[PDB]
Amino acid sequence: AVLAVRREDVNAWERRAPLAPKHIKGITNLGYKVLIQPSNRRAIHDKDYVKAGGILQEDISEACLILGVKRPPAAALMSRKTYAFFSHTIKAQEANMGLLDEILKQEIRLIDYEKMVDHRGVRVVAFGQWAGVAGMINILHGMGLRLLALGHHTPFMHIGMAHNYRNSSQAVQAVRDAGYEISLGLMPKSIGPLTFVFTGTGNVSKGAQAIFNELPCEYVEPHELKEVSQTGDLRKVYGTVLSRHHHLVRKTDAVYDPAEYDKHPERYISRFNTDIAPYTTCLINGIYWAANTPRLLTRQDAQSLLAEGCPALPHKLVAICDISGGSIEFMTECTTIEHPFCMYDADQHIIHDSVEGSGILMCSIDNLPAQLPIEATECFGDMLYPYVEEMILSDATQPLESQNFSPVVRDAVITSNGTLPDKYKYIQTLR
Amino acid sequence: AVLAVRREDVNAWERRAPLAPKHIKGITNLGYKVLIQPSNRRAIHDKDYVKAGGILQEDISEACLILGVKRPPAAALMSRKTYAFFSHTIKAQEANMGLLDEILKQEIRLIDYEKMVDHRGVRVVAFGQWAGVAGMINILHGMGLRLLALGHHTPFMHIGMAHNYRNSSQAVQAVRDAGYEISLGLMPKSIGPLTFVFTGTGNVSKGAQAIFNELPCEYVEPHELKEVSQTGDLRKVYGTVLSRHHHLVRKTDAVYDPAEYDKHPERYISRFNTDIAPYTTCLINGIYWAANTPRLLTRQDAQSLLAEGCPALPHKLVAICDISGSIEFMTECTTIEHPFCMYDADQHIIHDSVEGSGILMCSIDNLPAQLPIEATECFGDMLYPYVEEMILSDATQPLESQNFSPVVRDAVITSNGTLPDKYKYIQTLR
Ligand SMILES: [Mg+2]
Repeated sequence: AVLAVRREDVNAWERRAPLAPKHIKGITNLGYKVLIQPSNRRAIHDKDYVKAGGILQEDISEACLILGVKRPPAAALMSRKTYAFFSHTIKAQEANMGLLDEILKQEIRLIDYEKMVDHRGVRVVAFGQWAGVAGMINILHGMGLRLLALGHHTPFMHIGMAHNYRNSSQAVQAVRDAGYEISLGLMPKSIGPLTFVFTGTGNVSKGAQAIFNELPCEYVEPHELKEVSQTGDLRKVYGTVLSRHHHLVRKTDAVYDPAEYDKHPERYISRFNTDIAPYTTCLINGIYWAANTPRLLTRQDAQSLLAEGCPALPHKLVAICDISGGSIEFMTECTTIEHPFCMYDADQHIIHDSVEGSGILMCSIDNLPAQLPIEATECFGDMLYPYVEEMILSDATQPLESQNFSPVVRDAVITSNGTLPDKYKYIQTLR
Repeated sequence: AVLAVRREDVNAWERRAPLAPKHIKGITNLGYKVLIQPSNRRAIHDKDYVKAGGILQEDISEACLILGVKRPPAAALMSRKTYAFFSHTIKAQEANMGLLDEILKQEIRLIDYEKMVDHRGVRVVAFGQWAGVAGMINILHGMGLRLLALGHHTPFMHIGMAHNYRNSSQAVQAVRDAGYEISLGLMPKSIGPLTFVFTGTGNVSKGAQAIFNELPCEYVEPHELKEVSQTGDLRKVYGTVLSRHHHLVRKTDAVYDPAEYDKHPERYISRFNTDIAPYTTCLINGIYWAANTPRLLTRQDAQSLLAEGCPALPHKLVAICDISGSIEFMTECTTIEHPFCMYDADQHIIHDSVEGSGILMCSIDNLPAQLPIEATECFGDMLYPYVEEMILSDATQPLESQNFSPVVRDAVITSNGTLPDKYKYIQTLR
């Protein structure tokens, strides 16, 4: 019963860990030995895990359970062990198919965080609200550069990228300082009031709203967005939270039924393109798109939206940041931490790593919580902590049926004893 | 006698102004009318100039003197006026030749800030130390990214670009906070102590040292860098200021004579490549290169410099930042948008990258634009005493009848319709 936290080596920006020092202290209190593989890449220093009771050691062959965040290289895999990380093999991705064979060859039991769900189907291990926190900092930083490219200096120029701040607290202070300048009237008058639209009910939307609340903000209802976009006070920023009933209407009767939409989303359409989009400066998209869910904006909608010293904006919509996705059809490509922003012009072509031109600024980062890795690590570790003890007690050599697993851990096992279970047998047929 | 401050439209990053509101208040106190062309690009808001006494007006045809920072577009030029900006036509630059003839056609008097000098030859109007302040913030930000690409999370990751901060004070707070983490021991042990070398005696070198003083720094002599580079405390950063006598020696006897080096720099060489460079993590170059001054580093010197969970640095030298020809292998310059480039052992430069085994290099032509408010106040303070004589000038009257000081007078490039004798060579140089 020995636990090891492996070093992340997927990419340079993976500074997170599956467990935080306070979680390691709890595991050592239960009587389990925890090995910590040294890593200069992790945002939490090795000395903090030593204080919690972990042992700094390169050789983690002693451990039967190896915890990581992202996929490990094939050569690093140790045979006859239990590994837990994000495999991204659920859709039989070719890149991770070379990894999957080594796990089967080494007779490794693999638990995937993404498959861990409760009885209602909600994932029980995730990074919480921090993707929204990081997304809001980035999009405010991107709007400063985009507005400067259009010729307007704004206080948003004084907000850096999310990864430029030690933690969310230091970023909050920077947001307040830029907000102070806005309340002082340092915004350019010709661009008009700025309106922020938040979509979704998940934790990422609340995290994005938390950063927004540090600005001089006033929340208005969606139907008021038309009014505020023209007569709003320039010493404030305006925000609105989009709910289902605000924009979803039936194709037949334009009626919204909460129970019917959840069971039958194919019968509904979205009025976001005409009711909200023309009066939106910045869209923060947190909607988790499901089967037959209507899209907020289409390529046809973008064509409608895209048409001396102090010029006005060419179009009201400046930027869109998705913090959770198919909701926006013309957002076909994703950005990275290194190149956070791209432009979608009226010619329906994407200019990557640019804030210039007449297009719409777009931001779509797949690993937003990596920009706030310390706070993301504690949040992830809090969710994973209750399931850790049953994972350490697992034995990679014994069959799955003899293991004392809960349904959350059991259904998440992709590989075990060299062979894929029935529920994941389909992977082999999918290339 | 009407003065106007034109709107900057050279590039998106030109947020500076030739005069600050506090300077406009003094000019209005003298009784002169000041027009302010509205500009969303300016870092200082239009209302602050209105408070100082300026008048917000798009049409500045009433003014006889138009002050800007950088070049205006040719179409915007108003005939029979006096303009003051950086023209960059003294060396007959191809790009600005189309501007220069247009100025001659409009019969405009052009004063160039860079040509304004004192009797000793020192420029009297400049942006001061702020280029060095911005350069130090950027290079610390670049070292965090470069070290992360090498596999090391560092507190330098928590320092942004200069243009991400409202002023130098907010940047100082971030540098202090990263310094706190260094003093707490959060730096990775495997990379070892970090050594910073500052060169030059100009104002920009002093500005970069000011940001460095906010870190947990210990200053050592340049020759001590060899010892500290191995046994230095990992909770401190180490810096040294390079003087002439430390690295400059004559070829024949290895002796340094201050008076002779100034008169005959060709007789001297620099051993910085062997005595200090191998033990330098980050080089901040502020030396102003002269005719026969020896080079600090050569391409062959770079070839000599370029050769499990906690890896060591591939080579001691990580980054070089130029804040001012001293370094030949720095053949290309970077921009604010793409601040860093890598010079590899293959002698090819990969721009906008912090990855690979090369040497990270940063060389921005307009560093003060990242701190435009403080750069505007410094530039305006130097220009303010010469402003009044420019307002009294008349573009239609001959240059010889104008009451100009020698500083302003020699800086007139175009005068009335034809270039003066001192600038006659420009047309023949094309
Ligand atoms: Mg970049």
